[PDB]
Amino acid sequence: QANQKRITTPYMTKYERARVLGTRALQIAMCAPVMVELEGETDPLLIAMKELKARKIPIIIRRYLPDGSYEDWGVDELIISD
Amino acid sequence: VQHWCRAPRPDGRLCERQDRLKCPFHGKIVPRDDEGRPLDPEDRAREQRRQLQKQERYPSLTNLKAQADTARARIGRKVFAKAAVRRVVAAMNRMDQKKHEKFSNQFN
Amino acid sequence: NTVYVFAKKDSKYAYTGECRSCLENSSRPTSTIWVSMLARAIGQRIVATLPYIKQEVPIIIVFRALGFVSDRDILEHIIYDFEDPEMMEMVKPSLDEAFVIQEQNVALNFIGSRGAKPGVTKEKRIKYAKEVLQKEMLPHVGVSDFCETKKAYFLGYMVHRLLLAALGRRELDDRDHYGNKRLDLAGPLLAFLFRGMFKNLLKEVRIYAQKFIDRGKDFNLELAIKTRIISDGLK
Amino acid sequence: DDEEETYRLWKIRKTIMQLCHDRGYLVTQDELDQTLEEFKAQFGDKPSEGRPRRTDLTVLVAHNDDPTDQMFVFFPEEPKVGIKTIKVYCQRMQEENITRALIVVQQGMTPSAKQSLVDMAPKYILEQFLQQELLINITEHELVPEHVVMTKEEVTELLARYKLRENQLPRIQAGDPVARYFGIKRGQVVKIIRPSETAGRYITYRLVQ
Amino acid sequence: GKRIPFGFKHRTLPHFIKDDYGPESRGFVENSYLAGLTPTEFFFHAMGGREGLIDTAVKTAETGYIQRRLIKSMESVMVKYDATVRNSINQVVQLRYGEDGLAGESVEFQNLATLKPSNKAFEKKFRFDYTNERALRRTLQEDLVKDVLSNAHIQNELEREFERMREDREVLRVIFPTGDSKVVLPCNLLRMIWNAQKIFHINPRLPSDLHPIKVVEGVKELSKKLVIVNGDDPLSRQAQENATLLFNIHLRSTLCSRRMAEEFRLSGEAFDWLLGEIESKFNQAIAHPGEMVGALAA
Amino acid sequence: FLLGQSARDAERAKDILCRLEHTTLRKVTANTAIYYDPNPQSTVVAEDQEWVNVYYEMPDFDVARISPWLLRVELDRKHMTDRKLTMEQIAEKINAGFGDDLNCIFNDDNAEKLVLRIRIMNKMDDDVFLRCIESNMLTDMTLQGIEQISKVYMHLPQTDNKKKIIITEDGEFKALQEWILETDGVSLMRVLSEKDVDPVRTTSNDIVEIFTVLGIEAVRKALERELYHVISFDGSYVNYRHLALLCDTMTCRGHLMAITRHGVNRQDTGPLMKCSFEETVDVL
Ligand SMILES: [Zn+2]
Ligand SMILES: [Zn+2]
Repeated sequence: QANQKRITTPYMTKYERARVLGTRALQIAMCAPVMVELEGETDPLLIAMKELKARKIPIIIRRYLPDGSYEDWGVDELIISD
Repeated sequence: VQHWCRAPRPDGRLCERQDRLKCPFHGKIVPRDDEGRPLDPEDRAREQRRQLQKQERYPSLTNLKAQADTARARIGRKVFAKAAVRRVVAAMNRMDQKKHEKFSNQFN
Repeated sequence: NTVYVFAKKDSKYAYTGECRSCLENSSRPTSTIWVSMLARAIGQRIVATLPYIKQEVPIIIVFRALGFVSDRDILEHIIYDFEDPEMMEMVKPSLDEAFVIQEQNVALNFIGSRGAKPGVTKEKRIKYAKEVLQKEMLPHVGVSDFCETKKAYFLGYMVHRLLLAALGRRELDDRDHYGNKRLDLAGPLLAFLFRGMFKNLLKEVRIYAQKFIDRGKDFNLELAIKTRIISDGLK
Repeated sequence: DDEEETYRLWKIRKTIMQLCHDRGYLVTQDELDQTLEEFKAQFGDKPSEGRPRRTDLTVLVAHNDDPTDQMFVFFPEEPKVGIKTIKVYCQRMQEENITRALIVVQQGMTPSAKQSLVDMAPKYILEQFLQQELLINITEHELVPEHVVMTKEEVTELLARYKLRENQLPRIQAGDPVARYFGIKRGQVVKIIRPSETAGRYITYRLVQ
Repeated sequence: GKRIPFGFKHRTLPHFIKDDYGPESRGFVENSYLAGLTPTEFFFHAMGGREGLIDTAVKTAETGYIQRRLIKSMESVMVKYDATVRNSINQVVQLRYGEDGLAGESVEFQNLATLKPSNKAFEKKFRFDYTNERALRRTLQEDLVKDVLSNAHIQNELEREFERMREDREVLRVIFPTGDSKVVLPCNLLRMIWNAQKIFHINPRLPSDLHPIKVVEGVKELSKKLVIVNGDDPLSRQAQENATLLFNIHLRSTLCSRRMAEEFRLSGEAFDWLLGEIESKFNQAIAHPGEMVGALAA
Repeated sequence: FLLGQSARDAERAKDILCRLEHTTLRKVTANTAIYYDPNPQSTVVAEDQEWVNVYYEMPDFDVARISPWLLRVELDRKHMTDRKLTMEQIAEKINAGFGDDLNCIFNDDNAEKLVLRIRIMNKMDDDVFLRCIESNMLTDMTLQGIEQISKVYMHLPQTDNKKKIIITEDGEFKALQEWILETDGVSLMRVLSEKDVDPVRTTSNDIVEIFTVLGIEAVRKALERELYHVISFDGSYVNYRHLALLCDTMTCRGHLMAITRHGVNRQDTGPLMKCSFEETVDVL
C-alpha cells in the first residue's frame, strides 16, 4: 500500500499491545540492550512496560490488510491508551 | 327470509321459494313485483339477456368409450384418486386425534 | 397374561391390544400376540399378528380356523350383547374383509400357506396351522388340544376390549401404572438362567452321546455331563 | 363471483404500474392511483361475461431516458398457458419491434413453455408472473427494505473503494421475489438501505446470482 | 402445568372419593413449611419436586449441542484492519461491526430527548428564544445578551440549529415507530454534563458565560472529529454520515444551545473540557481489529 | 392485522375471520343416511315430503335419469350460522365440484331441521358408491376459507407491542386498541391478498415461508425478530451486535443457511475445518 495514505487506525489495539510487550520482554530477557533507565527493575515485563510508556521500543508493526498489502507503523507512532 | 324468488314459472305461477341469495331454478334472486317483473329495469334487461343467451345455447359395434364417457365413470375417477383417498385418510386420522383427546383428567 | 390396549400417536394402527402371554410355569418365554385395528372402502378392519406366521391375518379367519365357521357363532364370541348397534357396525367391515374363506380347512390352508417354507405338501401345511393355533397362540389359555372353545372365548375377549377402546367405553391402559408391572426378583432371574443353562447341558449331552453311539460304542454319563456348564454359567 | 374478478384485475393493474414505475419506466401518476370505480368505468365491471376481456388490458410503457427501451405486459387467458400462446406473444413482440415483455399467467405455465422462456433468453427478456403473486406489492411490506439497483459505474466505484472482488459480496438469488420484481439479472449489484437501531441507517450491498 | 393427575381410577389417591375436584384432592397445599405437611400434601409435593429434578437433568444435553453447533458455525468471523467484518474465506459479512463499528463493553443505555415530546413542547423546549430580553438577562451575562440580541448572523445560526433538530425529529420518528427512547450509545452525555458541572463549580443560580454560537460551532467540529468510516470520496463520507447518524442526533439535541443555557449553565472552560471528553470517550469505543466477534457472538 | 373499520368493530373482524378459516362440510353437517327411495314423490321419510314434492313436480331436472339410491344429510343450525352461511352456497359448491351428475336440492332455511338431498342422477355397487361419495364430500369439500388454516382467533392486545401505534396531529404517539387475528395454520401468500387484510404489517413466525414469499432481507429482519423474542421473553437482555452477527452470517449467501452439518458443512470452508466440525470421514 502507498505508505503515504494509511487507512488503518492510529491507535495501538489491545492485541498489538499485548504482543509488543511480550516480544520486547523476551528480547530483554535475552540480554538485548534496554532503551530507558531502570531504577531497580529486573522483571522483563516491568521494563517492557517502562519502555512502552516512554515510547522507545524498537519494533515496527506490519498490519496486513484483507486485500493483500500492508502498513509498517512504528510503535512510537501509535497512540497507546492503556 | 322474506323476499321470494317470484320468477315466472312455466305454469304461470310465481316462485314461492325462500332462498336468502339465489333461486336454484332462477339463478340470482332479484326483487320482483306481484306479477314477477323485476322492479329494477336494468335487472330485468340483464335477466332477459341471460334468458336469450340460454335459449340460443364400426358403428354397429360397441364403443368402449361409452363406459369411459359416463357420469359414473367420471365420479369414480375423481373419488378413487390417490390424492383423494389420502385426504380422506388424513381427515379420518384427525377424527382419531379427537377421540384420542377423550382422556383429559387422568393419565391418558 | 393380561390384555393391554395402547395407541401410538405416530403410527399406522389406530389401536393395538397386545397380550404378552406366558404359561405360568417357566416352560418357554412369553409369546406375544397383537390384535390391531387398521388406521383410517375405508372401514376399520381388525387383524391379528400371530407368532410364527409371516404376515398379519384377518381375525375372522382366525375364528374360522378354530372351527366356529358361521358368522353368527363368531359374533356370539365377540359381542356379548346383540343390542349395541355401534359395535356391530364396528365389526361389520372386518366381517366383510374375509367373506371369501368360509370353511375351517380353507382357513387353515390360508394360515399355513404363510409360515415355514413355501413348497410343502398340503397335509404338512394344515398340521402347521393347527400346531400354531394350539401350542403357540395364547399358551396361558392352554397348550393341550381341545382348548379351542377356551381360545375362541379369549380371543373374542381381546377383540371386545379393542372395540371398547375404539368406541371409548374404556380408557387406554397406562404403562406406568404399577398394577400393570411385575418386579422381577432373584428367584425369577436366576431361574431364567438355570432354564437356559440346563437346556444347553442337555444339548451338549446329546452331542456327546451321539458321537459315541455313532462310533458303535457305549458312552459314560459322567463324561457326558460336562458339569462346568452350569457352574461356570451361573458364576 | 365477478366483483371479486374486476377487483383482482384492477389491483393487478395497479401493482404492475407501480412495478414499471420503480423498474424505471414512465408511468403517469394517474395510473399509480386509479380508483376501482374508474377502472370499472374504463374497462367494464363484468369481466366474467367478458367486459373487459383480459386481452383488453395489455400495457406498453416506455423507459424514461431512452424512448426505444420499451416493455410489454401481456395478460393471457388460459390458466395453464401452453407453449403455443408463448409463440403467439413472441411473434407479437417481434413484429412490433420491442425486446422486453412480461406475462401474467393465472394457474401456471406448461413446462415446455417455461423451457422456451429459459432457452430463448439472450434474444429477448420476458418473465413469468402469477396472479396471486401480484395482488400484493411486496415492496411495501414492513420487513422488506428499500432496494436500489446500481449502475456499472457505481459498482466499479464500490469495488475500488473497498478493494474487494465481486465474489466477496453477499449474494441474492436471481429468483428472489425482489430480484424478480426489480428484474435484475446475474452480475448486477442491488444496494439495500435499512434503518439500524445501533447506527441509525445502514447500507449493504448484494451481488445477484 | 396442570393440577395433579388422576393416576388411580378417577382418583389422585385412594384416600379420596371418586370424581373429587376439590382443592385438597388435586394437590393444594394449605400449610406453610413451618406448620408441616399432611401426608397427601407430602406426596403431591414430592411429585412436583420430581418434575423439577428431571427438568434440570434433561435440558442440559440439547443446550450443550446448540452451543457447540453455533460456535462451529460462526467461529472464524473477525474484525479486520479494513474495519470490515469477514470470515475465513475473506468474504464480507458486515461492512461495519454491528452497523456502527463499536465495541459492546463501552456502550450503555441512554435516552433520546426529542423522540417523544409533543410538537408544541418540542417547540417550547428546544427552540432558542432570542427576543425576550428578560430571560436572556437572567441566564446570559450582559455582553452575551448584547451580541445575541443585536446581531442577525447569530440569530440565523440559531434558527438553523433548530431546523436541523426538526429534521432529526422526523428521521427518528421514521426509525422508531414505537416511541421508545431507550437506546444504547457510546458516551453518557448527561453524566458527562453533570461531571463537568461538579468539576468547575458551576453555580446554577448565576447568569452564564457561554456564548451560544460557541456551542453551535464546537459541536460541529466535534461531530467532524468522530470518524468511523474514514475517507473523503463521496461514498466514504456517505458511509460516515450513516454510521453515526443516531449518536449525532442525540449529541446535537442534548448538547443544544438552549438546553445548555437553561438546564446545564456550563461555562466556556467547562464546555471545552466537555468536548475533549466526548471525543476521547468516543474514540475508545471502536472495535479493535483482530477481534474475534464470531466466537463472542456465539 | 385488519385494515379498515374492521380494526374497530368486532362484527367486521368476525366476518373476515370466517372468510379465512377453512370450513369443510363435516364441520357443518349433523347426520347423514343412505336411503333407498325409488319414488321421489313418496319419500320414506315424512317430515321432508313437503319440500320434496315442492321440488320434484317441476321437471327442470329429469326424474327418469335419477337412480333409486339416495343420500340425505342433516345440517345443524348453530353451526350452520356460526360461519354466516346458507344452503344456497353449499348447493353451489356441490354443483361446482362434481358438476351436474350429482343432483342436489334443499329446503328453505326456516325448518327447525336444516336438510338437503344429494341423490345421484345419471366394480362397486351404488350402495358402496354413495358411501364413497359421502366420505369424499365430508372430508374434502371446502366451503370457505383457505386450507391449512385450522382455527382463527381474535383479541384486543393489551401489550403495546401489538397495538396500533400512530402519531397524532400534535406529533405525540398514541396506541390504539384494535382487532387482530391470530391463526393456527400458515398460508401467507393468500392471506396477504384479501380485502381488509393489511398487507403491510401482517407477518408470520415461520421464516421459511416468509423467505419464499418476501425474499432474503425480509427473512433477515424476521429472523432477528424471532430470536429477540425468544431470548428476551424472560426479561433477559443480550446486546444487538451479537444477534445481528448471527443473523447476517446465516443469510450471507442469499439462501437460508441452517446451523447444521447440512448448511454449515456444505459451504466453502475448506476441508480441514469441515472435518473438525462434524462428519469427518466423508469430508476428507
Ligand atoms: Zn324460484
Ligand atoms: Zn327458479
